Amino acid sequence: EKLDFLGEGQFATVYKARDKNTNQIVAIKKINRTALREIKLLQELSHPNIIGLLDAFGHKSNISLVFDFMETDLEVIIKDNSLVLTPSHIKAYMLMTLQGLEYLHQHWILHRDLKPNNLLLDENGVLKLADFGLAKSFGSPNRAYTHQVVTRWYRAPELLFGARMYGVGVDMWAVGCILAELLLRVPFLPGDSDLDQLTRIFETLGTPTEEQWPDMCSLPDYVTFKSFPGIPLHHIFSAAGDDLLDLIQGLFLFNPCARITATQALKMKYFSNRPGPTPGCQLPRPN
Ligand SMILES: Nc1ncnc2c1ncn2[C@@H]1O[C@H](COP(=O)(O)OP(=O)(O)OP(=O)(O)O)[C@@H](O)[C@H]1O
Repeated sequence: EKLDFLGEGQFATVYKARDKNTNQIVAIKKINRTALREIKLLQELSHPNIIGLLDAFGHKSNISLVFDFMETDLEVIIKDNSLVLTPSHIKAYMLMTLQGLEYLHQHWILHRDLKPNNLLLDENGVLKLADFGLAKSFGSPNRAYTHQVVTRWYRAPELLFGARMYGVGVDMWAVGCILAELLLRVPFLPGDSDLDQLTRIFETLGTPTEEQWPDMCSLPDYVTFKSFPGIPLHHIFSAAGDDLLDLIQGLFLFNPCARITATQALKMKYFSNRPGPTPGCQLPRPN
């Protein structure tokens, strides 16, 4: 049962609803084997910080995916919302994202499409991860009708240099970008193009030596960069403490293996150190 239009999305119209009898309030997403597999998986998954797929239904010409409804996403919190202000809140979000991600990884799944608007928050400030992209998005491809800027601003360098093999590091990089967005309140690396995006990565983070990233060059789309010295994280992130700086550190290591994993991240001082995560209805909502 329809109840409201919520927004257009890269690859879906999204509609608030109390689903046929289903009294839970719900968001339906409107748009071939692999896609069916992805649907039944996200479905089979079960984790406090992973979005709930509740049904899919549809006859070839349309698919509709049913997720429990979320107040907002982490973008609207970052975004313009100067009402909202984030300290040590930031710890909570990361705590969740990583746990959410740790689970995903443990379950041999890369969320391949993290960005602030796929880290959703429910009424009670539980952060859940959005559908791992393809689970709609590119899975079943016909694009919506939408405006709104598009966002490759979280691609790891390995994907921008067109690695046709990737892993956890892909997600961990995006998390790094999110953690940045949070602290910076602007997009950390807002590139116009993959190439521009690689520029902003390198002039911010430094150009990686072969010592830092090995195998960096034989990357399919690799093309040579001025050798930028990069800005010391503490100069990018004044707000940041050393413990957090150390997590930003690991998430942005260039070499996808050196790059921190969601578990390893989680075990870092940041998440045990003293300004603990804000309990999360203490976690601020936008209007
Ligand atoms: N589970 C949900 N609960 C509440 N609102 C949602 C939910 N999922 C999507 N939305 C809303 O849908 C709109 C666009 O979201 P969506 O996640 O579909 O964008 P996208 O990830 O770019 O595109 P898509 O997921 O369709 O490829 C936003 O207004 C957002 O508030």
